[PDB]
Amino acid sequence: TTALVCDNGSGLVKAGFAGDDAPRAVFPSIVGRPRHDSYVGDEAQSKRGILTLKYPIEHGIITNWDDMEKIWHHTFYNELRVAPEEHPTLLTEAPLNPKANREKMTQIMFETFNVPAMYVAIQAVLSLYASGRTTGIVLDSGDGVTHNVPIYEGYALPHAIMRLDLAGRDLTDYLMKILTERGYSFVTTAEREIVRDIKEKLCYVALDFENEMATAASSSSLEKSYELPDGQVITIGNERFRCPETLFQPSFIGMESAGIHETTYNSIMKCDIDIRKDLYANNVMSGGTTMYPGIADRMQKEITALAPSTMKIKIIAPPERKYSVWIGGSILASLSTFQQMWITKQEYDEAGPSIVHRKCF
Amino acid sequence: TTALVCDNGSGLVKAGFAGDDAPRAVFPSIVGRPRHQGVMVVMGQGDSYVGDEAQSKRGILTLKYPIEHGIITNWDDMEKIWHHTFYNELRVAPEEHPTLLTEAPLNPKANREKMTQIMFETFNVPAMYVAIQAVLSLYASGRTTGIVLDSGDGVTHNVPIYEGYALPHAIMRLDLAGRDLTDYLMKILTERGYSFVTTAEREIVRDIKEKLCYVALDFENEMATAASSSSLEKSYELPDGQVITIGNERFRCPETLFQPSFIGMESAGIHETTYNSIMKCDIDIRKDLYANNVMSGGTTMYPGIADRMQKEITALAPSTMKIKIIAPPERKYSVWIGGSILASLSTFQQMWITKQEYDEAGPSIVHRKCF
Ligand SMILES: Nc1ncnc2c1ncn2[C@@H]1O[C@H](COP(=O)(O)OP(=O)(O)OP(=O)(O)O)[C@@H](O)[C@H]1O
Ligand SMILES: Nc1ncnc2c1ncn2[C@@H]1O[C@H](COP(=O)(O)OP(=O)(O)OP(=O)(O)O)[C@@H](O)[C@H]1O
Ligand SMILES: C/C1=C/C(=O)O[C@@H]2C[C@@H](CC[C@H](C)/C=C\C=C\CC1)O[C@@](O)([C@@H]1CSC(=O)N1)C2
Ligand SMILES: C/C1=C/C(=O)O[C@@H]2C[C@@H](CC[C@H](C)/C=C\C=C\CC1)O[C@@](O)([C@@H]1CSC(=O)N1)C2
Ligand SMILES: [Ca+2]
Ligand SMILES: [Ca+2]
Ligand SMILES: [Ca+2]
Ligand SMILES: [Ca+2]
Ligand SMILES: [Cl-]
Ligand SMILES: [Cl-]
Ligand SMILES: [Cl-]
Repeated sequence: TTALVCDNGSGLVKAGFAGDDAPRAVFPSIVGRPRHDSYVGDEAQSKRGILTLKYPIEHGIITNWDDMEKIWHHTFYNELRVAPEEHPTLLTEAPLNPKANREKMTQIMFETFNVPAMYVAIQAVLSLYASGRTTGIVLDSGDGVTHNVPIYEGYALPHAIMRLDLAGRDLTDYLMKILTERGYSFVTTAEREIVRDIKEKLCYVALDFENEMATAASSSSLEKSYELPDGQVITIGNERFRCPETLFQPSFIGMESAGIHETTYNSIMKCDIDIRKDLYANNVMSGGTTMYPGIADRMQKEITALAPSTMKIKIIAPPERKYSVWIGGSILASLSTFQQMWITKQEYDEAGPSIVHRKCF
Repeated sequence: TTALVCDNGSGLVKAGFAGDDAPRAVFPSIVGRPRHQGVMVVMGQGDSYVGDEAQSKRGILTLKYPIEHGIITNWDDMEKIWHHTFYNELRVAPEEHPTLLTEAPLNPKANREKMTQIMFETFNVPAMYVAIQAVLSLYASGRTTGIVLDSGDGVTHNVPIYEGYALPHAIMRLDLAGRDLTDYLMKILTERGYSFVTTAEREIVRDIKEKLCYVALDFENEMATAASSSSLEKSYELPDGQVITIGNERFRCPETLFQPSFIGMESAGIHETTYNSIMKCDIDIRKDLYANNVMSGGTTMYPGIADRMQKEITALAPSTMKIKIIAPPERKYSVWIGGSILASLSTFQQMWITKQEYDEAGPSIVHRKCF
């Protein structure tokens, strides 16, 4: 009688029962095995010394099915302590998940997990119903990828979704490399995890990258100190923003592509002139990486400089945009009319994978 | 490239091209099969006739309707109809156009499947979609929430739709429609000393029905005026050349939509069922339902029937509530129009159930629509 909501992402797996204000279980989307029968989640973490951690979900898409099965096995039985052949499951996916991909996912749930019924929703679309809209422009910047999904009354326009392969994780590797030069150690997978913390605690986006990269020399009351688990301390400079900035200047990491602000545009324009007014009016921030302070107003500015002088622009960055996707998953699956949207195990048996394709949401 | 919108009804088939304000083709849903001939010899099988082709030689051929009360009971004859609809009426190649098919509220899934299976197998349509008549009659009136009244020739469904979705449990199906009303006006005419009984005579009473008949507000306030004055009718010149006049009978006929007692039935009246529906719904929305009532169907074409409802229900529902009766002038084809609109829209491209899909999934796929 109680459905499940499992938002598996390149970095974190967000699980929980529908109708709950937040994901109950939240663990790393990793899977370890003897460095040469297989550990997973927060457990695998504590055995890094003798393991070889692999993220199954790569850039939002599933690339290692054998390990995903284990993540889901662990997600049901260990993390949630529940019976899969007893609960309707809602799984999220990434914009443009290749048909084949999704077809597989559906099969595994039935064939190998016996889900009574299930459904697959688009991460992006969900964050939107979580913000409270059916039409808009979503920005999903997490660990794996960063997408911009434009949605007209519930339907995301595939012809205009932009995929920026830089995100949260990538930002850490950069935060690292800019701390080796300002004199400091850091370089192993284990250490990588501490950068991720500084990156999550200090770093912030700035309005004027230059009127802030100048204050660097002058004052100094713009930075702070970080007490690492080693007891040793560190002082951080311009890095506090020369890091998230990348999101806007994918040059510091080489990359190539346009900044998140630009693509957010380069997408809106790939849409039909009619909806545009609403798409600029409803810009939704979603995903962990969209947490750096100032990223809100920064975007705000940076794009109104692309947009027509005659057009309202509203950036929406909800406080819980960290678990945004999950929430909408929860909400949606608790909705009355969704009931008839699930895909029964029976319907599966007769029709097969494919059926999981036409949805509506 | 251009979608086909075919509305299959108990008595008439409305088929046309998307984007048109009216169905190009409208023929009767029947098939003629030269009397008896249920033995060997006289070989050749005599073949069958469909549509207008039929009638015009009916004398020596028995007619059967494939759609009974809105549901398809004879696939064989139906196929034929569809064939005729594409090649002989619309004059097109079913393999080149996507088709939108209408169904009756609560159409048996088995059917929908058979229906979808036949369209893809015996016709090779590039893609199709099945819509619920009522819903379309609603989309065409310009709403996504309200209660629709579909009184056609073989059925009078009463469907409550909210935001584009029909509410199953809250649907009333009244096995009483136009065809019935005809048989009746035909009975009370031999009560005023007359004839008419051959299937060919039925067709004229139907003409007499659609021409004079009307629905008076208060029944026993007009019936009186019947015995009093006489300025309540007129006369009609049939082929016979002769002439007939019908007092009382003009309204005493459609009054069955309200007083099913008149022919037995024993089912509450259309005005009643309409209530019993709004009731079975969720109290939170009954408000939005009473203001969005929609008349749709050939039988909803009587003059005055509009206001007879305005009255007949206000009397049954909470005084504290504005009621609205929306009876568009086209309700005669409304079902189609809605579908025509539908088929001709961007957001719909997704909705079509392409063959490629049917090819890998089968009938079972024509169930996930959400409109
Ligand atoms: N408060 C914060 N400030 C900045 N970055 C944060 C914060 N909290 C989490 N993050 C970052 O956002 C990234 C994570 O997001 P999310 O939880 O959005 O990823 P997923 O959903 O796990 O992955 P994907 O987005 O690739 O599908 C993390 O890798 C982390 O570096
Ligand atoms: N102007 C009119 N006045 C009265 N009755 C009419 C009028 N026009 C049509 N009808 C009656 O309504 C019936 C037709 O409706 P419709 O076109 O509603 O039927 P269908 O769609 O053919 O059948 P069904 O809806 O029962 O499945 C006709 O067969 C006729 O008896
Ligand atoms: C609180 C937390 C959050 C999180 O998002 O973890 C994800 C998952 C994690 C898996 C690998 C590590 C060793 C194992 C366990 C980590 C546990 C908890 C870490 O790899 C990330 O760290 C990467 C690396 S660098 C970055 O930017 N993302 C993001
Ligand atoms: C103008 C017209 C309208 C119509 O709706 O016809 C439909 C179809 C028709 C088919 C049978 C007849 C003999 C053959 C051809 C008729 C052609 C046109 C008839 O049988 C109905 O008449 C019956 C009889 S009485 C009634 O209520 N339905 C409804
Ligand atoms: Ca995510
Ligand atoms: Ca947890
Ligand atoms: Ca779409
Ligand atoms: Ca009809
Ligand atoms: Cl990596
Ligand atoms: Cl708001
Ligand atoms: Cl009959």
